Amino acid sequence: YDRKVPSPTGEYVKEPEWVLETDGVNLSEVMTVPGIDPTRIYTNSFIDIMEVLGIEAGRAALYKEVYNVIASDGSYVNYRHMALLVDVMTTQGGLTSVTRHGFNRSNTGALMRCSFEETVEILFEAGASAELDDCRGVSENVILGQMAPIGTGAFDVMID
Amino acid sequence: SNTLFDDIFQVSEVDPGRYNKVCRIEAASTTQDQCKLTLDINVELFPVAAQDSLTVTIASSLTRSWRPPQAGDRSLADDYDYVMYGTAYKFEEVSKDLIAVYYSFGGLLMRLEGNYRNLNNLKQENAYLLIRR
Amino acid sequence: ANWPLPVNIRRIIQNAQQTFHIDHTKPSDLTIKDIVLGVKDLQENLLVLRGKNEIIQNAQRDAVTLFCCLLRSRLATRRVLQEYRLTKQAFDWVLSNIEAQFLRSVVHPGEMVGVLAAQSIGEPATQMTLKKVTSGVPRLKEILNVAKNMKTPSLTVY
Amino acid sequence: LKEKAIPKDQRATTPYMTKYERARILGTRALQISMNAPVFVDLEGETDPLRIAMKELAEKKIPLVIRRYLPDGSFEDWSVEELIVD
Amino acid sequence: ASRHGQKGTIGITYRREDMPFTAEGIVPDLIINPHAIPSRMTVAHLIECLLSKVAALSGNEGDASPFTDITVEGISKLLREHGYQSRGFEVMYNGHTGKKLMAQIFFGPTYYQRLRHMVDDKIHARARGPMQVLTRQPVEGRSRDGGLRFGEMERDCMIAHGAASFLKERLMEASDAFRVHICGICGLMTVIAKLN
Amino acid sequence: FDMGGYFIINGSEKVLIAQERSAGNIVQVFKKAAPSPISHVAEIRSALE
Amino acid sequence: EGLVEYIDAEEEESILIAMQPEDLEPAELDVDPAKRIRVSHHATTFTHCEIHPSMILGVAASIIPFPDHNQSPRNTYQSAMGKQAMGVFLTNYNVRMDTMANILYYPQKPLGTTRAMEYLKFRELPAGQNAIVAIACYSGY
Amino acid sequence: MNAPDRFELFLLGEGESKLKIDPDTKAPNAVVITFEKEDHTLGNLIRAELLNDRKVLFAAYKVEHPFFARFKLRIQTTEGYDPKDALKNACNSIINKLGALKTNFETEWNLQTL
Amino acid sequence: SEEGPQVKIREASKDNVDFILSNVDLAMANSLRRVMIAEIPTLAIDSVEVETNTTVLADEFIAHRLGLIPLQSMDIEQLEYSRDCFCEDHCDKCSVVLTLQAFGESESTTNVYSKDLVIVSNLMGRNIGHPIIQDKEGNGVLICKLRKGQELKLTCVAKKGIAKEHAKWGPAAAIEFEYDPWNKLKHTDYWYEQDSAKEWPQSKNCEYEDPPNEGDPFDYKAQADTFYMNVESVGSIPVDQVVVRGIDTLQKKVASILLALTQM
Amino acid sequence: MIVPVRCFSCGKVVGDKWESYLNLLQEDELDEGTALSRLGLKRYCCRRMILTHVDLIEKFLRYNP
Amino acid sequence: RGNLMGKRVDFSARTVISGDPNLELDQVGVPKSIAKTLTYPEVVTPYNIDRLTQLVRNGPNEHPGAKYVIRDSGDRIDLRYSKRAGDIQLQYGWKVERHIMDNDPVLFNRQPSLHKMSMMAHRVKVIPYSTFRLNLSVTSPYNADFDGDEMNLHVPQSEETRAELSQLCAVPLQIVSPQSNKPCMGIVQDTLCGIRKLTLRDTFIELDQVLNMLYWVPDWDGVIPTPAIIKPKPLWSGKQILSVAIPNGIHLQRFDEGTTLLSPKDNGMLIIDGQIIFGVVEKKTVGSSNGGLIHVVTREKGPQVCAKLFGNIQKVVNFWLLHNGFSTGIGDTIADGPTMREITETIAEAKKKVLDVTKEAQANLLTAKHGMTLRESFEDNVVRFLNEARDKAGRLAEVNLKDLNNVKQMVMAGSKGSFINIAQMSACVGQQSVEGKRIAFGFVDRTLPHFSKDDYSPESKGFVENSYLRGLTPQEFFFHAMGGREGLIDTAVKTAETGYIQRRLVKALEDIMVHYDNTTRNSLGNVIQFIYGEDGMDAAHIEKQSLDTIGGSDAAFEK
Amino acid sequence: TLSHLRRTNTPIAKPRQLHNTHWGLVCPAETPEGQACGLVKNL
RNA sequence: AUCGAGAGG
Ligand SMILES: [Mg+2]
Ligand SMILES: [Zn+2]
Ligand SMILES: [Zn+2]
Ligand SMILES: [Zn+2]
Repeated sequence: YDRKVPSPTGEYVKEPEWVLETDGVNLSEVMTVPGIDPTRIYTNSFIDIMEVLGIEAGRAALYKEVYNVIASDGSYVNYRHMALLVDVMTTQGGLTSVTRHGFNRSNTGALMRCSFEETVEILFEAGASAELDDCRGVSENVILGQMAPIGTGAFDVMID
Repeated sequence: SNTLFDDIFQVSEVDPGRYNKVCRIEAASTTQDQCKLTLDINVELFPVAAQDSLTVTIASSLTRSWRPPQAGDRSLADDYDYVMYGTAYKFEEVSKDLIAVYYSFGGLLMRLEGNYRNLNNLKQENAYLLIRR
Repeated sequence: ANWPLPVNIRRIIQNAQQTFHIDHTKPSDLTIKDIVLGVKDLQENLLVLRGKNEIIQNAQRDAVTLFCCLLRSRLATRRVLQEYRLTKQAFDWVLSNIEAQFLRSVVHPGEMVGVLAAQSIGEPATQMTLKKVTSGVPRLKEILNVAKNMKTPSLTVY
Repeated sequence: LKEKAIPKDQRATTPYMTKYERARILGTRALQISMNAPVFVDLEGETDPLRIAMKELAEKKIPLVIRRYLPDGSFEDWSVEELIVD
Repeated sequence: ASRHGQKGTIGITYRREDMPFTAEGIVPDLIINPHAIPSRMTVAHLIECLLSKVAALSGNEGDASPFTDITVEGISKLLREHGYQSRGFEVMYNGHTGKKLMAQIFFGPTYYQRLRHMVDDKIHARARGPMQVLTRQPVEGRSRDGGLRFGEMERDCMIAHGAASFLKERLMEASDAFRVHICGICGLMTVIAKLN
Repeated sequence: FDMGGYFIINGSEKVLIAQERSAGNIVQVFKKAAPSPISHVAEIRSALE
Repeated sequence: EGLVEYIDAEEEESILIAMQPEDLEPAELDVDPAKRIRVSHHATTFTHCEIHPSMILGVAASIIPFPDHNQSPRNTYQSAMGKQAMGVFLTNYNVRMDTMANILYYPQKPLGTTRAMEYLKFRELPAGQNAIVAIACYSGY
Repeated sequence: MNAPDRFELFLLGEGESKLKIDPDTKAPNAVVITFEKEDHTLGNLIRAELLNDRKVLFAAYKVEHPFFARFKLRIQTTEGYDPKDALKNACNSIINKLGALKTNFETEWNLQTL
Repeated sequence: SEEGPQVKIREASKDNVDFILSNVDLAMANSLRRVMIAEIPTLAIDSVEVETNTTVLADEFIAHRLGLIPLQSMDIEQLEYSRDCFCEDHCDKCSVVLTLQAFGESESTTNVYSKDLVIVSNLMGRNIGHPIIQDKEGNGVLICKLRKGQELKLTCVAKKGIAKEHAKWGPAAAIEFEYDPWNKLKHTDYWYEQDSAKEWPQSKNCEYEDPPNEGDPFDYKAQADTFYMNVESVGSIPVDQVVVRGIDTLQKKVASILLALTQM
Repeated sequence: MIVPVRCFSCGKVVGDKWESYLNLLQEDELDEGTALSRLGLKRYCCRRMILTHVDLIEKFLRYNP
Repeated sequence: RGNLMGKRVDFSARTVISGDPNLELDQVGVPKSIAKTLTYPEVVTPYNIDRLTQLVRNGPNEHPGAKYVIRDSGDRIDLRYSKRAGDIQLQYGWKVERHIMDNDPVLFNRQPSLHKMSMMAHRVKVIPYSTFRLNLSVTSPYNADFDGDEMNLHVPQSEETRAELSQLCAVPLQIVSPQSNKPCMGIVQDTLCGIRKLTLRDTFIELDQVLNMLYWVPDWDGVIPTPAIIKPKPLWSGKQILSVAIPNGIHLQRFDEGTTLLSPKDNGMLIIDGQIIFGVVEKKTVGSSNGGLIHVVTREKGPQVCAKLFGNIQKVVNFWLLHNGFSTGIGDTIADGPTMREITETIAEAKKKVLDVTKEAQANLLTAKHGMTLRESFEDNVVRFLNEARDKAGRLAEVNLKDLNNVKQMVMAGSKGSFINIAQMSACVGQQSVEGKRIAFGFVDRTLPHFSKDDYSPESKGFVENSYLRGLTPQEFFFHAMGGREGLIDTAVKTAETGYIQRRLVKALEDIMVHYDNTTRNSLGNVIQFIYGEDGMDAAHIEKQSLDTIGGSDAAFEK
Repeated sequence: TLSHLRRTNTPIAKPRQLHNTHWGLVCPAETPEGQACGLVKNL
């Protein structure tokens, strides 16, 4: 692997280094090995990095994998969008997938939740668990046909 | 309203490049040595053979719209054979007591170096160029 | 070094060189006090959060840290006088321009950023179509629907 | 619950008016202008109610307030005279 | 379209005077862009022009069959015998000015087909019209004079702009808006409401 | 120039589209997946003409 | 008379076919450089020869002129469009009562024809016109 | 369905004048004339004959849309020179050259024998 | 002769004229062929009333054929536009009515040519409405074919029109147009592979102009003044009267502008 | 389905040249190029009107009513 | 999600679209048929009643007109069948459902809506044809093509709604997009191809064309610029004429591969105060590039100036291109005889390389690379050999192309086309690939029944030596079709999966907005990011800046 | 009309791809687009 | 209105 690193002058120079690539992962066992840098080793399996190096290293591995997916084809997306997706997956304490049993099992109301997938089961369980919806969500006000608390509806307007 | 430079150059090198109507030219002044010039000419209008010799002038005049010549009595400041209008876009200090001036005649470029022009050639929109015979 | 940041300073400096016509011979009228104290007050006035509590002001200093690094790098005293040759008028105009353009660049509360983020990822993915690693849409599905059974798990060892 | 408002001092919301509250202000103003409301600017022959609302905004003669809500339930009232437009 | 996936709608119609013309007074029946050519690599179009030109001049047919030993060099050698430029290029003149086109134009006969799709069989506008029975929403399709679908993808896209009142209007005023009487005890809409 | 090959039901011309199927009475071997307990399987689709 | 056989997909596993009858001529220079690169078929023990390779294509693909000079998704894309090109579908259109019929005023046989068109009766029942086409930039419409 | 009637290329509509002349903002002696129901046949000829006049500075025509048949012609002359006079002189020069062309052609045609 | 543009006619016939336009502005030569295509008027069929059509062609097919038939329009100046006449629908001072009757009496297929057109309206003695027949056999344009039992009876009202409104009123087919066949003006940059001279064909009009001297440089201020044109007519108006009426229509079109300038 | 009156590109009348085309083909035993040259069709825009024509009217006659 | 969250809606229309170079960027071409159909309620003010009465007088049968009148009591008046359609007495407090008129805000949509820039507000320009006309430089955010695409259009019905359309969702506001922090709109095919030929140093324009080109620019000062060349023939440069479209106060600096300030071959780009100094204009200057000219004008001058700048460039370049002309023929695909001989010699030496590696692997003299089999190494070496072959032949072709070559001109302008298209058309299409590998042995130990069994040659496993110009052999044609089928399958699979991927993404992040403390939150109030994007700034107002402190020695940093 | 009569439907481990066995017995190109591509083929 | 088929991007 070619690599740029500072010379003792301070100018960046090319210091190419031998780097190992594998075909599997038990990273919990592999970093505890002499002759490697346990501060630099990296997995393409971000889920093992979340399990081993904490959840916040899982954030960086998840972002780096999405970034590599985007930049393989050559496209650019800004940091904030991918970081928003990553932090949404990472806020609940662990990796929360974007699936019907991922984000869509959360406490995020019921009418918003019934709008994605498993509509009838979600409505049934919300009727059974005696759920209450704040209707602060976008999809609740879309269903109710009201001005949602969004950009032009985040506030009231009154007189002086 | 007056002439800001006058010299006489012998062309060293002519280069068509990838162009069929424009050649880049490289000349040095034979009057005063070590003062040289690189300049983009249109050879269709004014053919510039190699190892020729020709006068080079720069004026300040002789904003408002462009009236046509319209008459023989409109006082041209030119018995010259090739005149262009340009704009200086950079002044280069190659060394102390040395200068290089950069002009663009709408894309055709000009390098002129030396230190004889030490009281003129300011950064002005007004810029002409006259070449004689 | 090239990184996406707010207000472009090359364009501001070239606009100041053209607006106030700048000569590269005559010296400036900038005391060192003006340059340094004006840059340090400009850093104070590049506002993102407005709470007077310690936590929110610390978050404000954190939120402007990269842009302040860029600003101090480009508005150094030798860089201003030796390279840009700014006058006092042009310098205060640059300060006003930077402050106003920064305050324009702040996000507007209410803007639905999540839908915009998801569409911002979905559009190039819709054009993603085609070295034996999982890339593109199957890798993106592996990432999104969390892949315990990854097709290509690897380990880059240093 | 009762009077959860933030006073006029100690307000951290942006004094710069956002494009969203600007668009809501111009829309509500052109809405009431459309239904024959009194206008508070010498109009220089303008007839489009949106241009009327925009020229009222530039001359600051719009008596409305922006109640910016906060996620705890509190809110901040900002007059149009306070809000900078850029 | 043509026989090479070169689809296209008529952007505008010009008359013979505004059309560019060669020195033989010939005008194109059709003008396509040179920008549809390289990204799709439809060389058979450009060989069809050449072979059809030489067939129209010779009066014979064009053996455009696949897997033949027909060469573009042989077709060009044929075309040069008929007085034209061997690559299908022709000096063409501007229709508005008569000044010669600075570039030379790829000109020739080419089999073009008129497709099934036409504008007036596809054009549709509704603004206000019939409604469905069960949902009280606009009916489907233009054959019933119906409404265009403001999809959930469009709902997401319009949320991204933050257009709140436009979204409420499109989801109430341009569709099944309705008033219902409800109570505070049940919270359900079983209120017998005699309005007058 | 008409070629035939179609049916006329209720004045509308109808075509029976050729269906594709795997042949019967042929012996084929399927190497099953890695988490499958059976490794290989020999299938024959038995049918009489 | 045994000059031709009926070979299906399974039986052709066991046979060797020549692509064109010039492959059976013996071997032994000056060559036109514009022709394609035809590989010398190093095999010599054939059982069959193809009639003509043009017969690998269907009815709609045999309409395409020079499809050996086009990329393959283009030949695919056209074959779904020729089923939407208007023309004389039948000569008794003024007798039938089809729910929708579209006839071209002056149909034209193409100036570039495949030899396979004659069995598809395209020159006798065409579906387009030999339009005079210029490929040029002209006011950007 | 939607296309306009084809006579609108030359037939003047309701309340449509032939020429509409308007002064130019930020131009001393310039004027812009909307020619209605015309094409490049008239505009190119008027402009090219205008540019032969020595006392005129600027003359150019433009077709704002190929849908409608109309064009705008802007003329700019010297002081003491109404551009309408330059337009009239150009038009009369056009008519004189056309008449000379027609007479010379009739002469050369009557000389011919077939 | 008279000063201004100069004409030398190379060749001429009743259907083609080939001449040289010398000392002309180029925009005049362009507007000449533009008017020669579009704006000089001609009489052709603009309404068809169909009584019986037992043919296999639709009636609008037949009407589209009939509109394209060349009718004589030599004295079209003495015929007014129907929008300009004061009649109710069409009269003798604006329109010309042809009629067409044909029956499949023969066992063999009977053709309908344009020669079978029968003029009904009173011409009032002007050379107008005769279908021009340049065929060697005297039959007109082959309009239709009929078997036994098929008939066709219709009535065509022809009116005055210009080729801007519809190309059926087109009086000329193709205008050959070439200036500077040597490209001594360098008005176009030729496309070549090895040599532009050998890969591009030499025009016949290169004979009527001097080849450029390669030792002499490019003439900067030379302009396009000599033109090589050929006008072909379908036969509605003769070839001389195509270009003469083009010149006259161009003069009249300039004169209407001159008149509107006075009226303003 | 029958001979067009005039060329689409040129405008030259071609409708009167069909029977002469077929007589020059069959009676005089000529090829198509010399027939199109004899009929005065020199531009190829005019030539593709006659050469690429399928006279389908002859089939439409065959239907009896 | 079928009736709620998505509905068929009133005041909606769709048609086939086409592109109009003489329309503005924010303008949409609306047919009169649609404009006579779609209405807007206008309340009667003192300002409008003199126009509204004339609109009602015109009736619903011509485009300036109205269809319904809503009285204050609430009973609608149908102007198509009524007695009082001539003697209406408009009183204040009533509504007139007038037609669509010019310079009206409308939503304009292209139906795969994977973008906020796929539904944008537009100013109405009413046109007499049935197609929706739009500017070429608005195609890319919609991903529109004029091969038969249909586009939707929605019409607001209240004043706040039109305000939300015009002040938030307008076309000039969405020029710089938050995604990719760059302009999504730019100059497209014809303008992009002609602006390069315009900006060449050879390109000189005489007075007659210069005057019309100047008058074509809408917002003009009326000042004819001083020409570049004066004495032998007064001539202008295309750089000199194009700069009138650029507003004064624009500064653009760009250096690339070889860029002196004398810049031979006209590389780079230098623009100062609405005038360019040197540089051929192409896609990196005037396309959708980050830090490009549209970025500069949108950021400095504003959105409206940039939107008018689009049309100002388009009119001038389209006029110059229309009077210049440009084409493309098969001669643009033909290289030299010597170049074709050298290309087939390259293919032949690659074939000999493949034969020698094949014999080396057959004699079991191959060295097994670690981690892979012998056959994997063999397949990798032969695939890399044939890819090197077709790339070297394509570069041998691209060297042989002239500057007049029109495919090369479209490549150099960045309008359309790439190097691989030239390689496949002129030199060699190359090696077909199925499921990542070469053409698999679909038959027993062979690919086609014209090959002997166990043939691992390039022709047997799907290398296509001939080009699209020369013509493919039957086997080559079948292998190419075998690859293209997988290409179309992958296209359909990519679309079908990515629609679901986008839907799941959006429905997961649909509630995420910046509240009034810069805390990126959802409906519950849970904090996703405490500061949005970790800095609290909009991605629209963000450009690539170099940081001069990072690189270089400590000594140069000290100096 | 010709291409409709010679139409093969394949209702439903890589079926949609053009198999090598398809040589001479089915059209390599003539197939629908997008949804159900390669399942429907004409011989 | 349900089911189904074909087609356009
Ligand atoms: Mg499309
Ligand atoms: Zn209750
Ligand atoms: Zn009358
Ligand atoms: Zn013709």
